Amino acid sequence: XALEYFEWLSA
Amino acid sequence: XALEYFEWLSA
Amino acid sequence: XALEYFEWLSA
Amino acid sequence: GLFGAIAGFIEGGWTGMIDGWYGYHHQNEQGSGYAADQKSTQNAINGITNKVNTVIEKMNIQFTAVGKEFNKLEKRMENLNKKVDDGFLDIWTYNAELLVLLENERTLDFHDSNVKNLYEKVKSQLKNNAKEIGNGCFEFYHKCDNECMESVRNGTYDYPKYSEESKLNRE
Amino acid sequence: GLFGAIAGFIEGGWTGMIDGWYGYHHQNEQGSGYAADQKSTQNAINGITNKVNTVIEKMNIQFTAVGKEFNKLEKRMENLNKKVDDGFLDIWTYNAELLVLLENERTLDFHDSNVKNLYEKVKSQLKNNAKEIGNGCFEFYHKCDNECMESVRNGTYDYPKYSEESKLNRE
Amino acid sequence: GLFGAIAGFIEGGWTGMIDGWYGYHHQNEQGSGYAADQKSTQNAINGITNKVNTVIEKMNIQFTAVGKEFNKLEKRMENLNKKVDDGFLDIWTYNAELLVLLENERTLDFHDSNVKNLYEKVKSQLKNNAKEIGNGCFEFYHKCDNECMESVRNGTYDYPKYSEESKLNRE
Amino acid sequence: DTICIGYHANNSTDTVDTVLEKNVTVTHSVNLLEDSHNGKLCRLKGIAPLQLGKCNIAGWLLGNPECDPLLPVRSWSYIVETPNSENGICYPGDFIDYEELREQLSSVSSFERFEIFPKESSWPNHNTNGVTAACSHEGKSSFYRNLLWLTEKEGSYPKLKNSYVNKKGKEVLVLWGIHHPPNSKEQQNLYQNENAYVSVVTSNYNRRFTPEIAERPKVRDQAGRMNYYWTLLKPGDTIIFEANGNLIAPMYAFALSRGFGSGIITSNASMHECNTKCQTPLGAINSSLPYQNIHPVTIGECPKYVRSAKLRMVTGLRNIPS
Amino acid sequence: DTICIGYHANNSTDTVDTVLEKNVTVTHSVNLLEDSHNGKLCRLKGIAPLQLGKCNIAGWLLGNPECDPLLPVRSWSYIVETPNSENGICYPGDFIDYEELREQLSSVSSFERFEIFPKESSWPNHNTNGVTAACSHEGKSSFYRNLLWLTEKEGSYPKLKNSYVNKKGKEVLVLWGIHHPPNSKEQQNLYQNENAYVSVVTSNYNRRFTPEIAERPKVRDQAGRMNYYWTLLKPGDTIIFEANGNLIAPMYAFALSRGFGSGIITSNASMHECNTKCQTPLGAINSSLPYQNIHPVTIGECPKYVRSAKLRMVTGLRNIPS
Amino acid sequence: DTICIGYHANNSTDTVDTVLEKNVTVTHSVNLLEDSHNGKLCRLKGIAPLQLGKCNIAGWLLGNPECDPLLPVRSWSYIVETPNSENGICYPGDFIDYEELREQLSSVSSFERFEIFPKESSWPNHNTNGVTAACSHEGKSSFYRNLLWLTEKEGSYPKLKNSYVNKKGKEVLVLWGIHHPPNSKEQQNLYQNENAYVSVVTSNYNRRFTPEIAERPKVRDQAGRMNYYWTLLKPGDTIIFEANGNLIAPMYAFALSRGFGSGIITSNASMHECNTKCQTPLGAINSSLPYQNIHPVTIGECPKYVRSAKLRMVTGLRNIPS
Ligand SMILES: *[C@@H]1O[C@H](CO)[C@@H](O[C@@H]2O[C@H](CO)[C@@H](O)[C@H](O)[C@H]2NC(C)=O)[C@H](O)[C@H]1NC(C)=O
Ligand SMILES: *[C@@H]1O[C@H](CO)[C@@H](O[C@@H]2O[C@H](CO)[C@@H](O)[C@H](O)[C@H]2NC(C)=O)[C@H](O)[C@H]1NC(C)=O
Ligand SMILES: *[C@@H]1O[C@H](CO)[C@@H](O[C@@H]2O[C@H](CO)[C@@H](O)[C@H](O)[C@H]2NC(C)=O)[C@H](O)[C@H]1NC(C)=O
Ligand SMILES: *[C@@H]1O[C@H](CO)[C@@H](O[C@@H]2O[C@H](CO)[C@@H](O)[C@H](O)[C@H]2NC(C)=O)[C@H](O)[C@H]1NC(C)=O
Ligand SMILES: *[C@@H]1O[C@H](CO)[C@@H](O[C@@H]2O[C@H](CO)[C@@H](O)[C@H](O)[C@H]2NC(C)=O)[C@H](O)[C@H]1NC(C)=O
Ligand SMILES: *[C@@H]1O[C@H](CO)[C@@H](O[C@@H]2O[C@H](CO)[C@@H](O)[C@H](O)[C@H]2NC(C)=O)[C@H](O)[C@H]1NC(C)=O
Ligand SMILES: *[C@@H]1O[C@H](CO)[C@@H](O)[C@H](O)[C@H]1NC(C)=O
Ligand SMILES: *[C@@H]1O[C@H](CO)[C@@H](O)[C@H](O)[C@H]1NC(C)=O
Ligand SMILES: *[C@@H]1O[C@H](CO)[C@@H](O)[C@H](O)[C@H]1NC(C)=O
Ligand SMILES: *[C@@H]1O[C@H](CO)[C@@H](O)[C@H](O)[C@H]1NC(C)=O
Ligand SMILES: *[C@@H]1O[C@H](CO)[C@@H](O)[C@H](O)[C@H]1NC(C)=O
Ligand SMILES: *[C@@H]1O[C@H](CO)[C@@H](O)[C@H](O)[C@H]1NC(C)=O
Ligand SMILES: *[C@@H]1O[C@H](CO)[C@@H](O)[C@H](O)[C@H]1NC(C)=O
Ligand SMILES: *[C@@H]1O[C@H](CO)[C@@H](O)[C@H](O)[C@H]1NC(C)=O
Ligand SMILES: *[C@@H]1O[C@H](CO)[C@@H](O)[C@H](O)[C@H]1NC(C)=O
Repeated sequence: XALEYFEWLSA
Repeated sequence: XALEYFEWLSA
Repeated sequence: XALEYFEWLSA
Repeated sequence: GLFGAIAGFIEGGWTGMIDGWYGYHHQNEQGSGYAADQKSTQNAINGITNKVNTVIEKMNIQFTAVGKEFNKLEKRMENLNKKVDDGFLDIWTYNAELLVLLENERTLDFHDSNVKNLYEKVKSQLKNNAKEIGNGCFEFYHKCDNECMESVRNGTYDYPKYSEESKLNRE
Repeated sequence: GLFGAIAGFIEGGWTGMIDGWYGYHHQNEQGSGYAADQKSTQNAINGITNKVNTVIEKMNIQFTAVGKEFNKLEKRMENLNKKVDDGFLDIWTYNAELLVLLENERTLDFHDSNVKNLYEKVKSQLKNNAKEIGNGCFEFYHKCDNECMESVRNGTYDYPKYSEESKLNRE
Repeated sequence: GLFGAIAGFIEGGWTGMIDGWYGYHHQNEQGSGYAADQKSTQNAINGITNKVNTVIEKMNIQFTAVGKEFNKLEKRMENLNKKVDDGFLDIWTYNAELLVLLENERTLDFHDSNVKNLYEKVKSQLKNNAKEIGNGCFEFYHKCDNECMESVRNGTYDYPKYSEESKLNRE
Repeated sequence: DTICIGYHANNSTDTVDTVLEKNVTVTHSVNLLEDSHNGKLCRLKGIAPLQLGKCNIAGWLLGNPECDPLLPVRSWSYIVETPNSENGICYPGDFIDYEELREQLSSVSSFERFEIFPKESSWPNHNTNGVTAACSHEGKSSFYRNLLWLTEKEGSYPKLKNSYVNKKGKEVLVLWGIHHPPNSKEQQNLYQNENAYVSVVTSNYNRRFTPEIAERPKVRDQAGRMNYYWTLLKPGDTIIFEANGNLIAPMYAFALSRGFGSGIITSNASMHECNTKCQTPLGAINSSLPYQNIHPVTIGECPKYVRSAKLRMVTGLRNIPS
Repeated sequence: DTICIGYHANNSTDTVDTVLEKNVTVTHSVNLLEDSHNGKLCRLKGIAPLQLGKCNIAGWLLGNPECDPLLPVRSWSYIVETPNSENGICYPGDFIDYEELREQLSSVSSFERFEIFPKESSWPNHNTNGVTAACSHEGKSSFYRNLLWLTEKEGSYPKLKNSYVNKKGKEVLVLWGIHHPPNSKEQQNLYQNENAYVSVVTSNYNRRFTPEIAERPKVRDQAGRMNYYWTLLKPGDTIIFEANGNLIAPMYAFALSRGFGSGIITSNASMHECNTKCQTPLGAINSSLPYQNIHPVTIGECPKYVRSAKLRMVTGLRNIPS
Repeated sequence: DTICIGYHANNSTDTVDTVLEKNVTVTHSVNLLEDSHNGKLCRLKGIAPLQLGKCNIAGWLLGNPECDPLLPVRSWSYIVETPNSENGICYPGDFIDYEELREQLSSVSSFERFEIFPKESSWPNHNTNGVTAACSHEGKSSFYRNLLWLTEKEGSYPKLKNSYVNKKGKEVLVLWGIHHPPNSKEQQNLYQNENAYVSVVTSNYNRRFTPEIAERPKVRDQAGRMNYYWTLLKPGDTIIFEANGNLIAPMYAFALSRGFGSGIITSNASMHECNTKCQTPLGAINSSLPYQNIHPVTIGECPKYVRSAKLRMVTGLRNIPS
């Protein structure tokens, strides 16, 4: 899974 | 259980 | 076992 | 924390910073604002992602496992099956809970580590051209616009550039 | 230690201090003595108490478990029961020993952490109004009675109050 | 790292140093060279040796364990035996992998700790008689031959001996 | 001019436990423990379960009349028994190796019901009309749908010998019965031979049955008993029945196909038009989490069952809005 | 003026192991491993165990005469067998499903011994005085206390048929036996029928027994054998015995009550006036520790058994008196 | 003048995984997972295995003629069966408690084959020449090497009664058989008694066998069956055979010695002149590592089997040649 906590993070 | 190593400690 | 990575080490 | 940073000499966090885990708050003549350090944040994200992915991967898919039936003359086999099931259950609950606890502790301490590391990096960048006023904040011995702050953020501060002026204001 | 404090730059402990885990030793004109830092000590006590309580709680009560009997034509079932019992035993011994080892290491390093943290807190409190003479001791650039020492202990040192005199004796 | 040393403010390692894990690189009028710190290195060796020995010892010798056979009317017992074997296998693979992961992390962080500790020890030895030029290197405020470097290496630096000259060159 | 290093904080109220401290509020965390199910019996990988309704396995296999007849051919992903099955063995007696037969059924994915020994056509000179009130249906006395009660015809019970050759290309579950009258009177009245015997043989099966006459405590108003037997007839093999009385002959048998990841569960829930990859007696689980506390009994690809009530792993920092 | 930050030290000689270093001296530590027991058989939660003394389970249930008779009614928390039980099956033969009966007994908390078929009163026209030297007591030839050896009376053994109805409101363990003479001579001399049979039935039990005559190697000076059988008669149900020879009839039976956390252990220790919440074959454990290395066999609420010799957890610091 | 503190680096390309980061290059590391074997069947602690070759356990014990005869006395460390054993039970039938006998054999370390009932000498007035094509050898019809087919002699089958006393000082495995003809015709032609019986007794063994006559599906061109039985005759004890037909008498028996750490494995590999302390069906393991991924089935002192493909533990530092 991905930890999308911030938008600039790469995927 | 309690760790009574010192007397001022709270219980 | 022994980790002989260096020679001065003791055995 | 373990490294004394979080809930330590930096008692609180910044709800104003919502674009990163660690970061900065600059205050100068042009204004004030928050800005996250993307490097260490991305690093932490990657590490913790790999941690969670690991914990999930280490648990194999539990395939079909149903109960069996036994007649009145097979009480021993029934009890044995029960002992097996219950034992495995005990073990797996134990392992799950323990693993989660340990990993949580290690994670918290990891964040502490990262914050303190960032602070130390900045400090070693600035040296005696600024002073530590506590709460993880530095006060400059000189003027610093947005470009200077940016030079500090992305790890490219110039010490000889301000060494003289700082030396003056230091007295 | 891991943080280099205990058995590090503070080679030994104080048997004279018997009312705390971490603490202080003050030496001035009015005399000398030991006095524990109750905050970090209470914190450590709470943490470790919760740790031990956890390890105890994670072990469910082992209820009644007796051996069974088998005749001469049930050797396979007998051997299977034995394999189950022995396997579970292996696993639980393994888990117990491992857990205790890991937790002990983490505990030692935790104490190291707390000591170093206390030292850093005091150091950041004093700044350049004193000098680090090694062995985790500070030498004052000024006079300090019992009230001053007490002001340092409970985290309320006054830097501007002694900054001038210290600046003088520093030369 | 966790302590910010390895792959941190000391970005790379020295392939030139092949007689130790941690060490020094001296540069003076008589020449330059590498030399390992035998104390902390021997310590690390001992600790990690005991760690590996532990992990090996915690695994008891797996004695003879063969499969059994079952007829067409003993499918339940067969399936139970299979469930036991498979369960134990799952558990042991889980434990092995997890243990190795945790121990590897702890080991890396341990080395980080040792390096930073060495650096701090040297720094506290030198004090203001030298300056931190980054990359874990110190620049002297005075001349230092091989004997002086040796005095620093084995933990016997003399501060009052060079305090005056250093104070001069510091200006 | 000043600059500060600090860390994230937000309105998260997520709590996690550690070794040192319980109940720590944090900024980001993931839940590893699935605790939600849909309370429905669902299709597993596109395949519907086999619901037995009023019947249990025995009542189904023997062909208890009180249960609504199924299709001749069925495929399933798992078998569902209701907790309250009043319909099973309706004529008192022992189903020999019943549990083992259940275990066999746990790896069966399909059955074809077929007439192995046709009613009027396989047992000449024998009566095939026997019924009983223990196996009632719609008030009238009846009998198992898949079995046939052979009785004396015209005051005689000739030695019967019939055989079936398995040309189905699959294992064939064959069931039969042995009747045990309470007295030698009924024994003579039904089979005309006080010293009767039943013989069933295959290539690997070989059993002989002898009537055991004695008065017994009434069960379902019957002093007589009936023992039920089964065997898996391998492809190409032949089963031979040879008896001179007391045989409850096979009429229908089952062609079985084998599968994987099947099982038998006891559940209250009802079948709905839904599909899942994990089924529990309480309902279906739709999750990618490694752990679950819903039920120990699972069919399909499921998370490992644990007793825990909470397994929350922290990803963010200690949240301090101060 | 100076101030110093330091840590605790004391005379503690406690040693603990870590992953990196073995045998570290520390200021404070807790022991998690219980290794102490009192060497006594004790009451478990106020309830005394059932000690069989010279007898084992079989010798007790069959009623071996060499063992001191117990009270008609007993309650226990666990059953204790002595390692050296010379008194058990005193007449050679097989106790069928013996282990299963033990497993049943492992969840039994109480028994009432009662006379199910009174001596002179249930078997008219049969001799009930048969004894043997294999079951000796005080020198004289005797027999099991709970069984009755029915022999021929006046040169005839009439077909007996007796029954008992379970109105005890509890499960009733009923035991009986089948005698097997070494020759047809003794067969005729004892039961007068060379083709005898025993029949035992209940609602769910149904078994027929046939004498097997052959010369056998002497065991306890007996060429004859005796097979022992048992069944649990459900409340309200009826057991029927119907035999024309070779039956070792039931005289006493047991009303059983079910319980939890019981079991059977083999122990040397003696009963003392003490109470515990955890019992091992070696003695009682009084502890709140999570682990124990005393014994794998436990009754009650006990710590988990491990093979370890030391499980000490450090709470204090590394102790350095330097 | 300058001085620097730094750490080791080298050309190591060793990679290890951590919780935070996968595939970390390091300077020093140890492998804990053994993955190498020699593909050979070896001696275990100096003792060679018992290879059965073309035979399986049953074919060996019964004495199947198609298998090369072993030495009268053998000792082993483990037994090896080939996957493709076409030689086993050559006369169709059931080997009763076969698996249990295998389990017994798993703790047997030695056997002595000996003639318990000599051919012409133990069965007077009976023919001992019976053979069959189901047990062929070199084209000619034959029979089991360790059993003897007793048939009628001169139109009569006298009741035989022979016995053996175990004076070997060890357990003696005794095997025998019961023949079941397809019809009463062959029954009379072979044993002259339509109501025959076999009786086998010891001090603790007691079994009676009755012929079961019925036409059966041909297996290995035989409508008849043959059931094989075994028992462990304790030291000093006596076994008695008493039959009037249908007995496949014992001719050879086995004196068994018990051992530890033995077992039965199925393997393709061949015996070589080598020695090991750990044996798998794939080959021998020579290792001091705690883990192995070679095979779950092990004999001797072996590492714990795991499913892992890699268990590498880091000892050195993160290697950075920069
Ligand atoms: C890091 O910060 C330095 C200083 O701000 C940046 O240098 C500026 O980069 C821009 C490009 O957008 C140039 O046009 C400016 O003139 C630069 N300032 C200076 C000091 O000349 C640098 O671009 C930043 N980026 C990185 C990755 O270092
Ligand atoms: C912490 O130390 C400061 C300094 O000693 C204490 O301030 C003193 O408190 C007492 C009360 O007993 C006052 O009467 C003294 O006059 C105070 N000294 C000063 C500097 O005025 C303070 O009370 C201590 N306690 C805490 C928790 O801060
Ligand atoms: C540590 O370093 C100090 C300084 O180099 C060493 O002192 C020298 O030791 C040698 C012996 O080989 C003497 O002959 C030299 O004269 C010493 N130098 C000085 C300053 O006098 C010391 O020997 C080293 N060893 C240890 C363990 O401290
Ligand atoms: C677990 O932590 C939660 C969250 O802090 C605690 O709940 C707080 O409960 C108190 C008492 O009701 C309220 O005043 C707070 O407002 C709650 N906080 C939130 C954010 O909801 C709870 O008390 C803790 N439980 C335990 C047993 O530690
Ligand atoms: C474990 O630690 C103990 C405690 O230090 C060691 O025992 C010491 O033993 C030496 C040798 O007999 C004595 O001189 C010390 O006085 C003992 N110390 C105490 C406080 O009793 C012991 O040697 C260590 N064991 C191992 C194998 O490491
Ligand atoms: C695991 O680490 C190895 C070692 O760094 C990686 O292999 C490198 O692979 C790249 C791509 O082929 C090569 O350019 C490097 O030269 C390799 N390094 C060495 C030293 O062999 C590998 O890519 C990594 N694998 C994963 C999936 O992380
Ligand atoms: C947290 O705040 C966000 C707004 O940024 C809101 O959408 C969300 O519902 C809040 N969640 C909680 C648990 O307070
Ligand atoms: C389903 O069965 C359970 C017993 O297992 C019972 O508690 C519950 O009431 C039943 N619910 C429904 C809806 O039938
Ligand atoms: C299962 O959960 C996933 C995650 O939301 C969702 O995409 C999917 O629709 C769910 N499937 C069903 C059938 O509910
Ligand atoms: C430690 O010293 C105390 C006195 O403070 C004494 O009571 C105790 O017996 C000592 N224990 C050990 C183990 O030395
Ligand atoms: C108790 O029995 C054990 C054998 O289990 C024996 O070693 C010991 O001598 C016996 N002790 C006593 C006191 O009877
Ligand atoms: C069990 O141990 C506790 C702890 O000392 C004690 O209070 C209690 O008296 C002990 N009980 C008995 C019966 O010995
Ligand atoms: C590492 O370098 C050494 C030379 O010091 C060489 O002997 C060895 O083969 C090399 N190993 C690898 C894996 O590169
Ligand atoms: C050994 O047996 C295996 C099957 O278990 C088979 O795959 C392989 O081909 C065989 N190899 C040899 C050399 O006989
Ligand atoms: C087993 O491995 C060890 C380690 O090299 C070696 O000394 C020994 O010769 C090996 N033994 C055999 C028989 O191969």
